[PDB]
Amino acid sequence: ELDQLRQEAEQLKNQIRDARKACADATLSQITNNIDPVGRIQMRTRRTLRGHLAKIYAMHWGTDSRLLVSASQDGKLIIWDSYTTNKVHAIPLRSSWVMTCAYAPSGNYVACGGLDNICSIYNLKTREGNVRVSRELAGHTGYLSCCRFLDDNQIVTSSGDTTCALWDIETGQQTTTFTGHTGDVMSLSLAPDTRLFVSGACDASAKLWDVREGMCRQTFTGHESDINAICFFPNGNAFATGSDDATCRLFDLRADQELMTYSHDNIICGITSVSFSKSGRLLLAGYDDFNCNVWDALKADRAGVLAGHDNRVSCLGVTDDGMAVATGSWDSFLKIWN
Amino acid sequence: QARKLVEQLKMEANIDRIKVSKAAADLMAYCEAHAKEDPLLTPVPASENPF
Amino acid sequence: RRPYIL
Amino acid sequence: VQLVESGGGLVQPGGSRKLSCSASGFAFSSFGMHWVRQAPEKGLEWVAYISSGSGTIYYADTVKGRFTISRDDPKNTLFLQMTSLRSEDTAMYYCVRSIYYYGSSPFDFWGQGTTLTVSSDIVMTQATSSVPVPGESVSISCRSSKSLLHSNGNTYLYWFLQRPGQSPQLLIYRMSNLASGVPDRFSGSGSGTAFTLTISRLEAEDVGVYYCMQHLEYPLTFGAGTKLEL
Amino acid sequence: NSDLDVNTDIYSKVLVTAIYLALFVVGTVGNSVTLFTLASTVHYHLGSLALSDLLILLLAMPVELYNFIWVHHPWAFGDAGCRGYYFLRDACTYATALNVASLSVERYLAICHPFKAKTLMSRSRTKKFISAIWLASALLAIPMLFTMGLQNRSADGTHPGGLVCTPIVDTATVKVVIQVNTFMSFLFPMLVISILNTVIANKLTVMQALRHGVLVLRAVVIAFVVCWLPYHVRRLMFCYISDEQWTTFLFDFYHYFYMLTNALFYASSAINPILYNL
Amino acid sequence: LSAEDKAAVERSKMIEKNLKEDGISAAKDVKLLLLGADNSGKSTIVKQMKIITGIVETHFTFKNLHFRLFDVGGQRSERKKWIHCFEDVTAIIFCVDLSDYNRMHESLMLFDSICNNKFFIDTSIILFLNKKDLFGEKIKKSPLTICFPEYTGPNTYEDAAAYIQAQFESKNRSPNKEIYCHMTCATDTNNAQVIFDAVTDIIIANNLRGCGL
Repeated sequence: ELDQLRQEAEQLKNQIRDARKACADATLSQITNNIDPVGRIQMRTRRTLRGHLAKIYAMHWGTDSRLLVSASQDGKLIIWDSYTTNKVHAIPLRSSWVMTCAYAPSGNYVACGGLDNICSIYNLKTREGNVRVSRELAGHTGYLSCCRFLDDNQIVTSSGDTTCALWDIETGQQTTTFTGHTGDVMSLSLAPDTRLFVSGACDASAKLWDVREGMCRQTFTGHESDINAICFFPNGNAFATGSDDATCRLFDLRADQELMTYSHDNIICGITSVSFSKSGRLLLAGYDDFNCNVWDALKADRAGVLAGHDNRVSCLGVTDDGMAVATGSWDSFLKIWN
Repeated sequence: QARKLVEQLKMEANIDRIKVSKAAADLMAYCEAHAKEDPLLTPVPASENPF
Repeated sequence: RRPYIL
Repeated sequence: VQLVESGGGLVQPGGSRKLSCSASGFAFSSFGMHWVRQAPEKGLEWVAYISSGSGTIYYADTVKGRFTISRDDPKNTLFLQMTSLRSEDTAMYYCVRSIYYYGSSPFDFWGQGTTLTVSSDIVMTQATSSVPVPGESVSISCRSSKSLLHSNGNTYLYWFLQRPGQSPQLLIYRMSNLASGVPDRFSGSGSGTAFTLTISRLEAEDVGVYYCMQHLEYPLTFGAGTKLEL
Repeated sequence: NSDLDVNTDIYSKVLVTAIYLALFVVGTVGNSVTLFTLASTVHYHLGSLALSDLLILLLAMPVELYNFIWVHHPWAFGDAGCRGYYFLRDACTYATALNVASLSVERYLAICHPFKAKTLMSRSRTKKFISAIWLASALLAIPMLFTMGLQNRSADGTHPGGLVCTPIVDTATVKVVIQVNTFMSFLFPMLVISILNTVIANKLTVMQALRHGVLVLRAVVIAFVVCWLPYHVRRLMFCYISDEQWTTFLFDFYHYFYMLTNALFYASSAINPILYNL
Repeated sequence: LSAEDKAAVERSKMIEKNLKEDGISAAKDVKLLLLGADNSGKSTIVKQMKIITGIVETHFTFKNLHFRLFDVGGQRSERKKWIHCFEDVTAIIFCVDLSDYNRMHESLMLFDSICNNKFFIDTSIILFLNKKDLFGEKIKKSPLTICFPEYTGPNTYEDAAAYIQAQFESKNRSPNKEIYCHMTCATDTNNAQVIFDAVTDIIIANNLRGCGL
């Protein structure tokens, strides 16, 4: 009986709502009320990486905090040495419709994907002196939005077919499939321990997934519109998501609800990327009003603004050591801030 | 059809939650503990900054 | 006798 | 990966000869190339270098004006044209590939050289010319006239091994980095002007002549060689 | 005493107070608005032309009013001031002409060869070309640094009021310098502008609002014919009329005609921002 | 700089040279976004079209130019999240089948959505009204009121075609956008000429707008 199932679902939703409300004894604003604000944070463009002849859609750091990878619609995946701005490798893509890129923690491989529905894994540390396509992971009936390496032989992808996948690169076959989203999944954030991750979708919801088991543990729904970016808090007990509602939100996995909203009346545009600082006190959000906002994660204040780009800020990253911030945009330029 | 949704909601309802105050205190403590190790909050001198 | 100004 | 040197043979003093190295199995155009010669009973001596794109060419002072290095990328060939040959040019010539980018491993592959018989610089010092030694730990020391620690943090010291009847192979690059294809028994350590190669649990096939080289600045200079023997 | 004094009608120079001030205000406002609004490659060229017009107007209006309209003698800005004035004025004239010519060439390339223009045009290339034309304009005014200077043309050897700044060479150099200036500032840009604007207009007339566009092109040619032809004519006269050919009527004319010619030349810069913006 | 640092700089410069060459080569192509309803004639728009699921990219070289058409029908997803990838296209080629009274009001809504999309406000549209012969033979029995109840007038070819074109052009509400209409049949072998002419006119208009004329 479908009516009974609908009523039971409504009852369970009400139970969860009441449980979450009972745990809201205090707000993050009250607890952190008596904390010294960060004041004004002025960061300057210490590097500007040039060479892409089109919009830059993705950008990832290496684990050495010196090498990064960038993906552009001109068919190029470029590896930059941030300190010297030198180009280490230029990878011509078989398809120029790239929407994501990832850097293996070891630095031996990079990942690429987009509207071709294939995650191409490229091997950098090879003899013969040239980067070659190690793998072409297929089996997504929709474009790839984000991809991340768990290790040199495991990769997690999110697709526009509402599904996430966990692949073994060597075999080339999906070892797990995560389903439950009703709209296309736009972002994907691996946990510090790489035991579970979070995926946000256009259904205005985020889901916490246990990588090993292959199931959704919790579902967070606060946004009015699509979630385009998700990032984990450094300790893995919270994460931040930015939506087209011109708002970012911080969710706590233990309280199973929302802790703080980051929005301003003078911001009415979408959020394309979010990232935390090493200590978790700064939340960097990239906007399509062509600038980035640096927020006090514990006070909802806007500590600073990064205004250097002439077009949409589409990708944003912070090094593992917390030293520099990389911003990419459709203006075809990357910038490093400190 | 909808049995999957009901089972998922049952799994998500039987979760052990903590008060928001405890989680906020935990985040605040983590931020304070690692504050000095965050270059963006506290700029390092030119001799230490690689950029 | 001519102009002096160009 | 394969480099096959050819040419050479017997020539009379004052003549000329062309050596040609054919490359296969790797993206030749993306590599710079070196000519390095070893005299019949002496160590390794760097002769010439031509970079990718043929943009930068360097010569050793003992050959400058007489040797010309060139490369034909579409045929994947490297040429060394020698004129005004002397008796000191008698040696085995090896062609070596080298690629330079952040985290690269230059001097990774050497070819089987060609025999040619004819009828300031940083000084690398090897403490000992021979060290008798299976299962034992060995330490080989090397000194330089100038500190090899550059302001960027890289120490440009390289350790090569030449086994009996074989071309040198790369063991360590930049004083600490173990080359791909080398067991973890080898280790490199030291400080400016004083460097050590540690071979732990020495075995057969670890026996040969060990060379330390500087890549801080041209011309590239080698040590006389330390020989481990059983 | 009256060696260099000309008794011209007060009302006609009173009229100058009415015309030069109006052109100064209008041109300054137009060029400033254009520059602020501007601040793909059209914007850089429009900014170049607007800056050239603003600079020439602002720099030349006060000196013109002082040393050329009312305070005729003695030249109050000394030899160095006069040399700077003339060099800057000539460089600005060259800059305006070359900006118009470059803009016309850009338009021809953009319209009549769209596919070549798509790849040939770039922001860096247009910046480099603008810098090159500015440098050429500056160079073309270098000769005037040597052909003009102060001189005391009093009846006696010395007189406080007998000093004026004029060409400091004989006809042999006046002819060459004025001919070169006339060619580089008017004739060559005249031909380029006229030919290319006429060709683009013909193509667009081959084919409702588009008609307006065609008009603009035609209008520009007229401007470079109307505002820059009379002025240069005066220069030629100053060189070609000999002492035996000058007459009192000619002496008074040259002054009134100078008033008219400079009025038209200043109007050129005051008007270009309006024509190119609308 | 050390020797290896200089070598790395030279490598970077060579990489930049190759990137510049590739960009110069690529800028010479014309990019077209091919849209329409299913079985609306997209696959046979140009008979010489060469194919080079996801995004189906076809290419053909006609009148000195290289044309790239990107068919996006395998992307059965939310367009609002990848449509902006085609913001820099020269034109949109919208294919419509006149004989299909069932697909209309899905093609019309799609045309309205694409025309009023914020990324394509100033992007021209080349409209193909295909199967004019089939529509002409079909209209003899059903006088177009099965699809357009508000229509009144002759149910012949000319007036009905004019009404359909009017319905499609009435959704353009932007001065900088033009809609080019060409009515084809299955036996027309001159669609490349139509696309070439439309693209030439669009480029000329955009250059005039850039020059301010």
